[PDB]
Amino acid sequence: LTYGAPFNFPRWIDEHAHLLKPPVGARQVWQDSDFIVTVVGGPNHRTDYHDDPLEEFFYQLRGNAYLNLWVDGRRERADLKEGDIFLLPPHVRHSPQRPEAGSACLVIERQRPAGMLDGFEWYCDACGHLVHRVEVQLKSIVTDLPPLFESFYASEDKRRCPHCGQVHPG
Amino acid sequence: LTYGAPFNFPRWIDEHAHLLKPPVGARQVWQDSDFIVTVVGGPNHRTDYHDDPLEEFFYQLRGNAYLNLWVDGRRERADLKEGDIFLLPPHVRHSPQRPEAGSACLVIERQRPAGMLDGFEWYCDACGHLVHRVEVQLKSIVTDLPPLFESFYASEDKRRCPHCGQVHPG
Ligand SMILES: Nc1c(C(=O)O)ccc(Cl)c1O
Ligand SMILES: Nc1c(C(=O)O)ccc(Cl)c1O
Ligand SMILES: [Fe+2]
Ligand SMILES: [Fe+2]
Ligand SMILES: [Fe+2]
Ligand SMILES: [Fe+2]
Repeated sequence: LTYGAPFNFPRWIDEHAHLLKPPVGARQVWQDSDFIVTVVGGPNHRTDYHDDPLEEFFYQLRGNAYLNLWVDGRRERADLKEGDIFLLPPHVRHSPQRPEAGSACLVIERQRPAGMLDGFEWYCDACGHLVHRVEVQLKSIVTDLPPLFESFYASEDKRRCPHCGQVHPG
Repeated sequence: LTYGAPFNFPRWIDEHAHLLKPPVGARQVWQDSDFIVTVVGGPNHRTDYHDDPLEEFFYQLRGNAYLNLWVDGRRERADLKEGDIFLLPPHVRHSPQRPEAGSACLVIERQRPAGMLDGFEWYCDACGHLVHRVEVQLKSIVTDLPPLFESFYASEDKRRCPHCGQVHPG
């Protein structure tokens, strides 16, 4: 049993509540597994969209959240009300908004193999064009993402929309 | 959204309770997805052991169950008490026992790629030797498993232990 014995999930979540809020936001349950199993808390809003080459499973255990999506070339929104489950197909662009403190969402993903890249994207509030995209070989979510977001926020040119000139707020 | 919108999980389980009991036992949530997401009810006991080449995720939503394992060359048991989660590493032999009516376990697995086979095994109650093993390219759990189990139960030679001569009960 390389990942240990069964354990009570509500108590695990209770015990890690202080990581389930800014600034950490989320905590991985088991390390170095093929299934990446995370609990995500809140509050947290964000402007980036995720392009995951594989499926994502959501089970909104506590509180309510929602996903900003690009569904059919249009800005759409999928609500994760408390008790909801959801399977997200590969490559659907999604931007999770988690407004509530104390919320908890079970999120299950797959380790990406070598050369299968994730994308992180920003779109213009005024004209809906892609403003900036970066692709990454994601090895640890908490380690390799913050500097990416930061370099976007720090660069006016990276936030400048190539279509209408509006500088994304970051 | 090829797999539909988010939906309430407790209500889904309630609605499918009549499939969550003999003879069906279990119901897949979404079809033709990479993540195979199933809810398993009860009662059900069984004698076969599963050799899954990939990881298995368990979240025991309702009631209690347990897994007979072969952990370190010894018969062992992992309890799934109500509220427990658990990640099973690849190739750990497991035989789920689900004694309680009305229980519900969320089980998440991966679609096996071509040429990655599952194994189903029986061991002798008297000497612990492998009695019989079959490997299968598992494409649909409910379709390709019952005839396998049945052909084991129907054959005295298949149930005859090659080490001590005892005929497995089936
Ligand atoms: N969808 C998420 C979320 C989320 O939904 O907020 C947090 C962390 C990770 Cl790794 C995700 O894939
Ligand atoms: N572990 C299981 C179970 C179980 O735990 O009873 C039922 C169906 C499937 Cl497809 C599984 O992988
Ligand atoms: Fe994601
Ligand atoms: Fe623009
Ligand atoms: Fe299994
Ligand atoms: Fe034997």
